[PDB]
Amino acid sequence: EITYSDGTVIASIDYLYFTTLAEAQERMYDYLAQRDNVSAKELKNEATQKFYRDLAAKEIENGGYKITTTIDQKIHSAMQSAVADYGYLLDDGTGRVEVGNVLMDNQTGAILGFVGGRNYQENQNNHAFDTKRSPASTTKPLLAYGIAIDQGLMGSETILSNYPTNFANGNPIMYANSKGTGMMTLGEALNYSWNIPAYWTYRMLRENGVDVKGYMEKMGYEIPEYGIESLPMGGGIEVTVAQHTNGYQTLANNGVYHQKHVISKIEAADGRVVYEYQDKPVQVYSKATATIMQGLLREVLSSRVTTTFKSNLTSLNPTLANADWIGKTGTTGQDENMWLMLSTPRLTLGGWIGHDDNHSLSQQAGYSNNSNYMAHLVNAIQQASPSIWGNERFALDPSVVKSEVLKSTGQKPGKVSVEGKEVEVTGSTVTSYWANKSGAPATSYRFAIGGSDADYQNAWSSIVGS
Amino acid sequence: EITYSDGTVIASIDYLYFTTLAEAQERMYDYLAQRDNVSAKELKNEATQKFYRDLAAKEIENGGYKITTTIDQKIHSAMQSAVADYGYLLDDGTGRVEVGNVLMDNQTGAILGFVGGRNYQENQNNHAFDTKRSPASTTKPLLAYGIAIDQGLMGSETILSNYPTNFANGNPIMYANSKGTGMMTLGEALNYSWNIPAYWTYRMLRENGVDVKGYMEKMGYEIPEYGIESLPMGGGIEVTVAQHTNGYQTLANNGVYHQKHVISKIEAADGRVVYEYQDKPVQVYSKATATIMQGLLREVLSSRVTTTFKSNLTSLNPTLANADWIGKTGTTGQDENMWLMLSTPRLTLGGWIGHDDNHSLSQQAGYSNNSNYMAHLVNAIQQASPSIWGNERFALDPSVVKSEVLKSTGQKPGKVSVEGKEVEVTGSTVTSYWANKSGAPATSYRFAIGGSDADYQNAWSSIVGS
Ligand SMILES: *[B-](O)(O)CNC(=O)c1c(OC)cccc1OC
Ligand SMILES: *[B-](O)(O)CNC(=O)c1c(OC)cccc1OC
Ligand SMILES: [Cl-]
Ligand SMILES: [Cl-]
Ligand SMILES: [Cl-]
Ligand SMILES: [Cl-]
Ligand SMILES: [Cl-]
Ligand SMILES: [Cl-]
Ligand SMILES: [Cl-]
Ligand SMILES: [Cl-]
Ligand SMILES: [Cl-]
Ligand SMILES: [Cl-]
Ligand SMILES: [Cl-]
Ligand SMILES: [Cl-]
Ligand SMILES: [Cl-]
Ligand SMILES: [Cl-]
Ligand SMILES: [Cl-]
Ligand SMILES: [Cl-]
Ligand SMILES: [Cl-]
Ligand SMILES: [Cl-]
Ligand SMILES: [Cl-]
Ligand SMILES: [Cl-]
Ligand SMILES: [Cl-]
Ligand SMILES: [Cl-]
Ligand SMILES: [Cl-]
Ligand SMILES: [Cl-]
Ligand SMILES: [Cl-]
Ligand SMILES: [Cl-]
Ligand SMILES: [Cl-]
Ligand SMILES: [Cl-]
Ligand SMILES: [Cl-]
Ligand SMILES: [Cl-]
Ligand code: NA
Ligand code: NA
Repeated sequence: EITYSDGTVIASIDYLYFTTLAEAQERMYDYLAQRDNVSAKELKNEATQKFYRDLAAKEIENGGYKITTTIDQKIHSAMQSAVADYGYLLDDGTGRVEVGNVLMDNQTGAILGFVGGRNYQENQNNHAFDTKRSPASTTKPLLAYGIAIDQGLMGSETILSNYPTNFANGNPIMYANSKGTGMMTLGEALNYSWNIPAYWTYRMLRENGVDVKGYMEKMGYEIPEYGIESLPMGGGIEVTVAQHTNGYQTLANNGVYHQKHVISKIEAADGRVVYEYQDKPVQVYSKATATIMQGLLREVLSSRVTTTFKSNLTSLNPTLANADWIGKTGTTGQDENMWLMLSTPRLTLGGWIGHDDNHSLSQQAGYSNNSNYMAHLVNAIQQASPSIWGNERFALDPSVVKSEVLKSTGQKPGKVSVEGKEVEVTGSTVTSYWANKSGAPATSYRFAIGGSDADYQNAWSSIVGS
Repeated sequence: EITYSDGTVIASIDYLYFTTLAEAQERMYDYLAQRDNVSAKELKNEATQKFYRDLAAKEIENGGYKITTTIDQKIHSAMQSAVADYGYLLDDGTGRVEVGNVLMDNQTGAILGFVGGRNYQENQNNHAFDTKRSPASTTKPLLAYGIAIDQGLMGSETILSNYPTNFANGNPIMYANSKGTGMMTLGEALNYSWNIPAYWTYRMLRENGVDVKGYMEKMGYEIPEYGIESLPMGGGIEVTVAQHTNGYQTLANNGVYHQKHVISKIEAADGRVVYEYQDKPVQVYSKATATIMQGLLREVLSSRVTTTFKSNLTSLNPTLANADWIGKTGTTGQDENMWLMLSTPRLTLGGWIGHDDNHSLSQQAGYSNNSNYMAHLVNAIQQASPSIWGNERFALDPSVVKSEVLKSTGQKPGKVSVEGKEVEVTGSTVTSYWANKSGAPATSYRFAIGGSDADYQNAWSSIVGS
């Protein structure tokens, strides 16, 4: 039979059933092929695969295996009741809205609970484990800003260009209906989720030959082509909620990745271990980088620019809203998919909404609807398991380097030549957090990530006038 | 004894007790003085006033009077439970935060319920009816924008200057730490609650000789000096919550004022009517103006720039959050007082928070704390009386005039004299709602409310940009 993590039987041999059943069958496939001495060469034959897949299914059926899952029964039940009771809050006037959520332990990668969809009876597609969609702007902290910080190419108060710029094909890089503004901090870039700063960040990574793919593959992401301008905005990427939750698990867990899983162990009746989850922790980002990103992602939620989440949760459960929440939102180019990823030090909860056929949601479906739904979901989870989110706080690792930098440039105050006239770059300052050894460079002319000659003249006009 | 609106006995002869008792005594005082044929001259004498004041008190105490209040018992009790249960949500790290609320019937001026403070036992000060504080930016819809619209000087998409400008004394007009930006619609001015636009608006009213005082006095505001630069920002105004609620009642009720009251009737034991509230409706703003303002204040709340209220309420009670809420926040110069005024077509709920000794609150006390508290208050009210808020919608009155104007100038497209070459003014347009006969004028060089020559060249720089 299939059990929760506490031995309680889920079933003998709905989303839960079919999902845990499917994972187990995959594990039984590997075991059975190995048992029967099937080489990888013969395992490539498609008729052989169908046989061993059918075999794996019957072994579970007419066999006496104990399948131990990571599922927390109380927490998963409560998530089902939340989507039953509160699912309808997602419906935004563009048809029935589908949903997928995964709740993951940050220290193990274990999946404690999930939401497969609005209602298994009406639609069986598994939106937590099977559906794959662009993660949109939630790509940014992982693939762009996170890597640039880790490479010591950027710190927390570094300045980026959000000046209008075009893709290679002459099209304006857009952010809803805006073609861009001017220079801005990483903080503002993340809080608003502007697109141009992420484009430049990724361009810079390519220019420095960074092994971006090495980072992503260490987190289990399969991206077929890295040579894409809109990659950091989610272009050319498609992920399940379970896999993408694993990325945010990595950032939340001070940069150490643990592979997601639902099955922890399968035993024969007599105790033989057919399968057991083996942990393989990987330091994907430096502790400095991850803890710096946590600080930035904390302000993403607290600024409330792209999500009402903290307001929604404050009202439902103000004590829970005082835990140390960080998170990032995502919106695809036509409002086809909305993401909201949330973490406390203990747990990450991933969330996607969208339509199965990929037509648009409303403009506010992620900002308001999904944020409100996920507040209910977070509150249901806590009510069922009152300690599970924890009261720990995210905190800068000691290894973090702090520089005093000029707010205007994001770099150390000093002299720079602005068209002939060697100039004293003065003015008010902030602490910038870096994940290298030396911190922030002295100010340069091209002080920002990205920007055209025209842009930099314009910016320096402003700066120079004070 | 004193009774609820339905005749149920409140008490025989704690905020509720002393409030209804004190109002009843003022009424008995008037009645007794006239009964005894005391002259207006004689009633100026201080010893005579005191005797009649004492007389009015004992008359109630000993007599067999029946005082009929407007108070709704279920609603008032539920408001007290909310402040008892949820008042702590106001505490923001600047010490114990005090509070006053008044719930008013928009069609009658009757007060259904109120919150005098956090806890009468601990602090007897009545923050609904007694204490007077600057209403800050909740002054703007009433005294500046409202009047300019009624006077046919402004419409809903009219443009205003938020360019830096100084008071007469040379100090910058501030908005938090901003000295201003550029031109902006009335909508954006209202959603953000910028200060400079209101300054210019009131200046314009002065220049036009508008009887501003006549309006405010018809709503029962007592402002001793109108010649004040910061009046439209709440400088030189101090008001009770009950009185200010009456101002928002006026806007909500399509421009028609009804005097606030808690006492509807006082009867001698034998049936003689000692006092009876007499309704005297007044059309303060035209129906056009008021319904245009309603539309603007709907977006103040829905934009969520200065209050999280709509998010807070959506999570508590999504069906109530779909009623037609409009409102305005306010914040005094040093964060000493926060206001949030809310209306549906049926009710108006005013709220203030602050400290008895007038020291600062936190930056977010109004934006988040008071908004969350008031969402709980509003929800408590609805639970106690499920239909009281109504599902009616605010709607433009038919007498409203609609003009197509340039998004850029807020005036009708046309040729203009731009410091040299006559220019054909083109570009995207919108509907602008006016309360006059002829709607928006054709574009003129000085198209916005306020702005220096310097400002106007700069603006026309961009507009002439296309
Ligand atoms: B990211 O997915 O948050 C970038 N977001 C957007 O580009 C975006 C959008 O694109 C069509 C539409 C509305 C809001 C957006 O981001 C706030
Ligand atoms: B009005 O009271 O809304 C004008 N508001 C402000 O000036 C204000 C402020 O001044 C101390 C500080 C923070 C936020 C404000 O309003 C948005
Ligand atoms: Cl399920
Ligand atoms: Cl499934
Ligand atoms: Cl369990
Ligand atoms: Cl997609
Ligand atoms: Cl394109
Ligand atoms: Cl790569
Ligand atoms: Cl993937
Ligand atoms: Cl590549
Ligand atoms: Cl698994
Ligand atoms: Cl490290
Ligand atoms: Cl917060
Ligand atoms: Cl919000
Ligand atoms: Cl669909
Ligand atoms: Cl330094
Ligand atoms: Cl270094
Ligand atoms: Cl350079
Ligand atoms: Cl760069
Ligand atoms: Cl009371
Ligand atoms: Cl009653
Ligand atoms: Cl006047
Ligand atoms: Cl007054
Ligand atoms: Cl005057
Ligand atoms: Cl009264
Ligand atoms: Cl009598
Ligand atoms: Cl009228
Ligand atoms: Cl809304
Ligand atoms: Cl005090
Ligand atoms: Cl017109
Ligand atoms: Cl007219
Ligand atoms: Cl000038
Ligand atoms: Na987003
Ligand atoms: Na305000």
